[PDB]
Amino acid sequence: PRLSFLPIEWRSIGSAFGLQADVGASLKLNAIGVSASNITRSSLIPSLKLTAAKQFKRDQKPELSACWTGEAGADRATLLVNVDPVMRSVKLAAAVRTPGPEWRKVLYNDETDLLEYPADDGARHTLYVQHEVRGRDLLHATRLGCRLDLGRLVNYVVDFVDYRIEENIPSFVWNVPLLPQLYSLLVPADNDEQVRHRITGWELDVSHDFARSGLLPVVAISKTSKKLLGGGTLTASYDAAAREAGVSLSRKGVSVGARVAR
Amino acid sequence: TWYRGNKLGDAKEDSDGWEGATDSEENPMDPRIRELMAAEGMDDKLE
Amino acid sequence: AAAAFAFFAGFAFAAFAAAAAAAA
Amino acid sequence: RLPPMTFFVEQMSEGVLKPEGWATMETVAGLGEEVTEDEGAESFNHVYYRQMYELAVAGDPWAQREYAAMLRAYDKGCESYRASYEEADVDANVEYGVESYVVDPIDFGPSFDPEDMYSHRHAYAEAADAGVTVIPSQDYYGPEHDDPLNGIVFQYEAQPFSRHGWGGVPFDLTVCCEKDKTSLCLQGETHVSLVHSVPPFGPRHITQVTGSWEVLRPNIKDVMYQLEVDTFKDGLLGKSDHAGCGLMLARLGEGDPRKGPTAVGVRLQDTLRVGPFKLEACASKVAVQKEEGWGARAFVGYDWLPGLGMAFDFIQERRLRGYGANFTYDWEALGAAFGMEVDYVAASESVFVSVNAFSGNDYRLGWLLLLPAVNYFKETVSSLWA
Amino acid sequence: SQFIYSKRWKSIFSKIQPLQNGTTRKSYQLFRNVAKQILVTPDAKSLKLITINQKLSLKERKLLELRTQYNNKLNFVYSELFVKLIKECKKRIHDQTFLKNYITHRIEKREQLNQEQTLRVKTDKDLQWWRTKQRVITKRKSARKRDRFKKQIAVVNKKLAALSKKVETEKSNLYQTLYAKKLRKKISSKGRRYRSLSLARYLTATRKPRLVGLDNLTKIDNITTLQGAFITKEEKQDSLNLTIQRKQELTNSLKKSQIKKRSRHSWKKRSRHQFSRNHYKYRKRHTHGNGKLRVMNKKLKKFKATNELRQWWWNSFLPRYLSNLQVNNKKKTLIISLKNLQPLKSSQQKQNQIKTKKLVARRIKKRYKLLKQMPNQLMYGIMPRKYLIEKHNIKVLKKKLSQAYSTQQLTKVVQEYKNLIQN
Amino acid sequence: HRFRWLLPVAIAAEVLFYRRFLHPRLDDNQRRVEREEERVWALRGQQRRALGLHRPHRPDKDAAWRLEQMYDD
Amino acid sequence: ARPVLVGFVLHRVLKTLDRSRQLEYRLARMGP
Amino acid sequence: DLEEKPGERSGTNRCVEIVIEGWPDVGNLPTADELKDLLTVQEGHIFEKQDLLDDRRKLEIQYEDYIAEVEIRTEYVDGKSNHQRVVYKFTPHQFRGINAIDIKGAALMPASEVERICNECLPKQPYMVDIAVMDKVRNRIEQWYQSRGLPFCYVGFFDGMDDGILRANVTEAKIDNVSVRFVRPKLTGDSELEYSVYDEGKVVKADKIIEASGFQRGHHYHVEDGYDAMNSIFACGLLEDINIEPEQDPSDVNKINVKIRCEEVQPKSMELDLDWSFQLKNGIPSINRQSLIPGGSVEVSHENLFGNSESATLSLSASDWRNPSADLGFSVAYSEPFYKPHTTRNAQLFNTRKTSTIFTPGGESEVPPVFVDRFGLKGWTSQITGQDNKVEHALMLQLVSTLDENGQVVAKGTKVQRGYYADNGPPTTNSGNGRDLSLSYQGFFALDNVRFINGNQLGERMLFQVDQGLNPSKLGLSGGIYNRATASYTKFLEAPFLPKLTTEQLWKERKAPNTVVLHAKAGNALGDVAAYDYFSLGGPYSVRGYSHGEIGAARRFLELATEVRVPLKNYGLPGTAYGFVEYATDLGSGRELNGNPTEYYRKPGRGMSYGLGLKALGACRFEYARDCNAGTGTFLVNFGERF
Ligand SMILES: O=P(O)(O)O[C@H]1[C@H](OP(=O)(O)O)[C@@H](OP(=O)(O)O)[C@H](OP(=O)(O)O)[C@@H](OP(=O)(O)O)[C@H]1OP(=O)(O)O
Repeated sequence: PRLSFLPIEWRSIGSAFGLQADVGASLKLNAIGVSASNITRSSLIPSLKLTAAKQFKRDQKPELSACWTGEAGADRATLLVNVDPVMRSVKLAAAVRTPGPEWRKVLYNDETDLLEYPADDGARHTLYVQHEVRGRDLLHATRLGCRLDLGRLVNYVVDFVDYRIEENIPSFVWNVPLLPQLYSLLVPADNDEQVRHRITGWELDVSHDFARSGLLPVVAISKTSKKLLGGGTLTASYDAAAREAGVSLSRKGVSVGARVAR
Repeated sequence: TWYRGNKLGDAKEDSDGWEGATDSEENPMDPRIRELMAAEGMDDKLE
Repeated sequence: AAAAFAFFAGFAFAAFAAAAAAAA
Repeated sequence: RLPPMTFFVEQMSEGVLKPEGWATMETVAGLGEEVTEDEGAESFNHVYYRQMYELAVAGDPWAQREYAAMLRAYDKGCESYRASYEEADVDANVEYGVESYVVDPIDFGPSFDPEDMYSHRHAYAEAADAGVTVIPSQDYYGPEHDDPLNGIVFQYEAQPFSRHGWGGVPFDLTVCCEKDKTSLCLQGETHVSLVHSVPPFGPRHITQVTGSWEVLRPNIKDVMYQLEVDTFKDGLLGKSDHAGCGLMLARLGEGDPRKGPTAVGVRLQDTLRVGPFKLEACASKVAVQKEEGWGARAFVGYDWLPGLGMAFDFIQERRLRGYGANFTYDWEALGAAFGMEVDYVAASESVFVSVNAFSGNDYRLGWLLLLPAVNYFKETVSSLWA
Repeated sequence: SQFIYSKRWKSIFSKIQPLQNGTTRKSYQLFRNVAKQILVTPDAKSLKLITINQKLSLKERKLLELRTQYNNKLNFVYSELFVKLIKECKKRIHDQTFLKNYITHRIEKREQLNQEQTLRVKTDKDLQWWRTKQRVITKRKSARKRDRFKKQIAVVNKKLAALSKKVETEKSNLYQTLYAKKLRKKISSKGRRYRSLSLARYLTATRKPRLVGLDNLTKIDNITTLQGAFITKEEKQDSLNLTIQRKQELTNSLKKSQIKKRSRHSWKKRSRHQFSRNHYKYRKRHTHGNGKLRVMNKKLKKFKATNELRQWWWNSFLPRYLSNLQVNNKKKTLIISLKNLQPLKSSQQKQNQIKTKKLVARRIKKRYKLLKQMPNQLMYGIMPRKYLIEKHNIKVLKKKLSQAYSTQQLTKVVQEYKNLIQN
Repeated sequence: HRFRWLLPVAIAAEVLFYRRFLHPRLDDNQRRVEREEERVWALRGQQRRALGLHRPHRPDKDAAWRLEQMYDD
Repeated sequence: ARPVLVGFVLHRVLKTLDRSRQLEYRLARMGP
Repeated sequence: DLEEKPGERSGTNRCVEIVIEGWPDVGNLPTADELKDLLTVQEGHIFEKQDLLDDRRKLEIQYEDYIAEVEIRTEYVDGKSNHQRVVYKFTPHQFRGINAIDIKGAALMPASEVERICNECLPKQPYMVDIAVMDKVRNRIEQWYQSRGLPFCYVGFFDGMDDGILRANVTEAKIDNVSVRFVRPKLTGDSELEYSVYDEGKVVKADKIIEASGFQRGHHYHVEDGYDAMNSIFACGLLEDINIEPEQDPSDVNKINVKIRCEEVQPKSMELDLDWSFQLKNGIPSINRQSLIPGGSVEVSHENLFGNSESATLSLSASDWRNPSADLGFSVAYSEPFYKPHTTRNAQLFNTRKTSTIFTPGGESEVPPVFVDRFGLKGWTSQITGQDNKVEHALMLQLVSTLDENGQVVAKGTKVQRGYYADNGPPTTNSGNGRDLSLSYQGFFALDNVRFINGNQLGERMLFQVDQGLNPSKLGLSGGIYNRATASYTKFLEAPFLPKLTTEQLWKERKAPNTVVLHAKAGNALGDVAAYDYFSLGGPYSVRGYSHGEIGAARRFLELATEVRVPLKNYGLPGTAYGFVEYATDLGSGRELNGNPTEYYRKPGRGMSYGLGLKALGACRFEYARDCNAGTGTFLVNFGERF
């Protein structure tokens, strides 16, 4: 996820300068540090790349690392590009952080004589998209996840089913007994500009790269609730290929993994 | 008090050939009656 | 076949029942 | 047994068919005022008044009031018709006396037998305008010294199940009976129309049920039964497409209307304007149970040349196929109306051309034509004399 | 750049639950069907989106957005609305009498005024072109020519008797009910749907003066009495009573309504309307001319009336109803087809409406009849003229709000003023 | 042939029946119609005489039988 | 196969989206 | 009325009662109760401001003249109920007061009638103002003038209003400046017409038109005069259409100008039909005179042959041109409408083919039929005198051919019997060649004195048919000399057994009299009578229950019939129940003619039937008839009158 977005120990050091898991040992100013690769036996061994020199004032095989960072409004866009001439392989990573489509609609209050904007902003307001390129003719690893709250997605679909679809639906379907009650439960009536369903803290991350696997996505549901033990993210992961259930309890950057691989 | 100063503050802070009392045109005249009166008015125009 | 095509066209014009109330 | 499949194919692809609709009393149409004829207004009124009644069954004031106004106009109109009939009756009594009016006889054309020799039997007192209409049936070859009128044709039309002249089902029955010492020719035909929806309250969907039975005793010891069910919806694939579908089932039942050979067919019709060409096409396929027949017709009109008329017809039977093309044009010249029809049959490679000319004055055609025809006849007779 | 919805309208629509009850559902369905047929614009995303949508012009919405940025038991509702719509639809468009009044002024009056005065698709279609096409349509039955001489296929298999065909010609047919009892189906007085007035020919008829019924009564066109006047209903009944009391026998008199014999009126049958038969053989047309004009004018008027109804419903009625509910909470004539018409702008609708109002004003203020007798009677007897300052006050408020692009709040300011007038 | 000799007696005995039974009746019925038509016109003349109006212009005898052919009535 | 190729096209759309966000930052977000 | 019943009660603004005040009663306006009926607002029904507003604008135009102003108010019966009462108060337009009414200039109006007018007005009070009475007076005089039939007499103007007397001047218009024009209607298919005008032409004829119109200056116009004027002018018979229109002079109120426009007929008329059948191996067939032959008919006709409206038509159909002799067909028809006072003359050449009842299955199971085809010229005069009396004199020359289905000619008739056919029996034609050319005369005399009294016939009908074949003798026409004569007499008389009944004392009840019908017929033939002219006994007509020719053939025949008809309309059931007994005899016609047709087909020669039947709408009748000799009965249906 976001940890995977920037696993480089050198790019992480570059970010610090601009300001089972082991942090990168990087010291920078106006830089470079060492590749402190994370290791999950009795001890652990890090890697070592001599050419870790990175210089972006304008922001083995030699490398050219240029980072482009532009953030407009609620949308944030980072691009990390590395270019090795001898390898002829380029690693580019672009992430997007935008709320995306909104069910909410601008309203006019006659008494105020002014437009009331849905100024309220979803907390996530992020639709992470992950896509790295190996650098060969056909090497790419995309791990985009539905960062947008599942509740934010459900509201957009429920609003669509209500205003646009219901009118099209025929009446002979409504003739079915007990169907309208279930429909009413499924689709609540909008109150003010507020959401019909107040679901928050639930996220959906899917990992599936065409090069990595033909058809093996890892489904990861994440619950981020402050009330549970004073906060803590409980992520459940189902890897079809490894038959592994990854129950996790990560709080304040803690690393946990109840591997259930079969 | 948001005084509006009484009045004046309520608003903005070939092709085809009134003695009567009406309050507001929101109540319109029956279309059939309108067609009849127009037809007669053309006859009067002819006469 | 011409027979099959004519039968299919008849099935298509049978969409009048779908356009009206259907499966009362 | 069942007639050649060619008969059934031709009957199916008659052309674009428009079904029958409702009929309006007209007393309540304007609530007692002069009205014009519109199909939409009539249909809307039948559904509207039925809907207002339906609502007025519940306690809706505006509905109750609108229905009440219709009843007052309906009662006024009916009483006025009753009074008019009562009056016209007395006036007719004074005009003709106690003697009843006598109708005119039936013309039969020139005969060597004295003119109007039997005219007395064809003149009768006029009936009191009953529902049925009686038409005499005649034969091509009559008896040497008698009238050729055998049997009668009876036609009845109505619209039952209408509450106050609003709604109901358009109906029609036609029976021909020719009982004789040796003959029993009963031929019948019935039509019923069901209207599902109307343009203001939704689409215009209409369904027609037709049932025809033919029985002749001295020739066939069996009865031919036929049914047809058609459904037409305006604008299936367009704004005003007028497309329609239909099914036909004919059985020659032994009487046993069960055990008989059965012919089943399906038809569809569609109209479509594409560019400057307006097209009206109807196709149909019938199978007997087995013989399979295909038939379609297509009328095409061209905007730039309105006068030209183009009809195309194709029949395939199984193997065997055949089509024909007909073109028509009309004009005027020499103070006379001319019409030229050109028919081409590909199966026989024959072209027919037919011109009809009508003149109202000057006999110009006699001078400009028919001179060779007289010459050849004269030569023939003269050659015989030689 | 975005759709702006009314907060008040959205709250009212959200408050109700159309799918709560079956009767509510069916009433909701009815309105949904009728609205979709007329109210809903073809270029409208949804009925639900439009009802709430607060229709604001581009300039007005931009100004409102700029002004904002700068500063910083209702179940029955649908049923009522449905009844209101259908009742309005009857009077506004589907009224036979209203259409009849429109066609008489549209065609007959313009005629009298004229008489007293005297590969590319084709879009300039003309009446003459329509007649030329009509000639082709009248020959459709002969054109089929099925099986050569066989022609029409509508024949019983056993014999040759013809069978009724519900073909395209059925469209030019009108039938009217008159008198499972009674209400017999009959052809309408004017059978042709495309009604057309006759020419000035064959108006005169030959008459035979004859003794009718009781003696002393002679009828050439009307029954007349010995005094020389026309008979009266009471006189007719008195005459019948006298005959019932005087006449004792029947035979010794000539027979009225005597048996008819053929060859009667030979000249009349052969020569009557000879020119009419020849003219038909020349024109080769059905429904004559200008019947299509009458029908087309009816259709065009119905189209304009439906456009006006849509504008009225979505601009005047519904806001006012919702506000009260919320308080509760030269060229030749061109033949044109209907397929090639689009709704007109509101300005054009006002432009024709003012002309209609001008004609109405001419009829009320200046009736000629009234003027003719003015010196002797009813000069200009009282003549009432009523001042309308209150009507001007409502109009003056509308002008101010319209100039301020405050038309959105117009429905509220006018409602308050009207209440204040009643208060 | 006795029947052939009898044939002249027959054609005559039927001419006699025509000439002494049919033609007088035809004349009598036509006379009754003629007198009635004059009476109807006289009654119309009487009615016109009241109110002091000019008598109706009636067709000449040559025109009545010709009109009998053309009567819309 | 064809869905995977559609996914590659979707990835190009995500790159375009990113470019649009960067362009918005360059001019529209240059203001704030 | 349940819908408008007071039983409905609501908490909404529902009208409880309607009050009309200030309604003019002296005027001809519909009674206030009738006006209440016209109002949109109804008792027991809800209303809105729009209702009242529409009613005010409606009532106003409806009247306007008598009523100056309408005021509608809605007082609340009670505040809490919301139930309201609608009061309509009308201010009648009244201008000045008249105490007297006088009429002047109405010369033709009798003095007595005028006196009752002022008495009829009976003004309630000689005060305030009265405008309604003036309209009532105007209507009376005009009504009288119209009922007399003069439509050009009207009240010119009212006067004396200032003096307080309703003086009126009645204008009586008179005819002057009668004129005539001639118009020729051009013929073209344009759905519109252009008329060539020749008013100057036939100026002498126009003077004759004025003479035949009978329009005199200084005589008051009357419509009945124009109907008489139309009858006299039309008698010319040569005019397609005559239009006469009186127009009031614009300047003079007492002058009427009568305009006449007459259009003549156009006799010329030719219709030509053509056909072609071109066959091309490639492209088009090479142009040839043979390929260009139409083979089409020509129908020249003229409608004014001799100026007496004589009509003639010639039709000539050749199947193939360049060879017309093959299947040439010629027809001619001539008629003269005004040949004699009551006689119409005709001469037509026509072809008629019919079956022969002379040869029919009798004792023999099945017999092939014969079709008599007669192509002949008939010239005849028809005369209608009195009422329903017919005299027809026909002289006809016809060639009678006998055809058996496809077979061109049949020498004689045959019965299949056992084996194939049988030896020569009845000779179908005297010539023995199967064909015969005959010249003959026929006379038909019909005396009818039957009247339909309440839908039942009563009276006497006599029919007399006589035909003589004047056929010359060796090397002469083969028709033969023969005389055939038949006579029929039918009497419908009131059932003597029952009382007289009828409408004599039941004129009002319109009861139909019970009737007995007696019928007799006799027919004798002497001479060379051919088989096609043999009298055939049996059929739906004559003796019922037997098919055509079943009874047999008789040179001398006698038919007797009686029938009791009782109309069921008096009983209140539609239809007439008739019981009939019909008899027919051969009068000893055994060995009637060569071949003994009756013996050859084993026909009985004599007959008796009795039947019970019901009449229906029009002439349709359904009966059950039982033959005496056969012992069997069969239901039969037929259209027409048996007698
Ligand atoms: O636009 P077109 O293709 O020429 O069709 C029109 C159209 O009929 P359709 O909608 O069925 O195609 C007219 O009706 P509207 O569209 O105006 O409602 C109709 O006129 P009527 O409805 O009055 O019959 C007219 O037919 P016509 O000219 O005979 O009146 C007919 O044109 P076509 O006859 O050429 O198809």
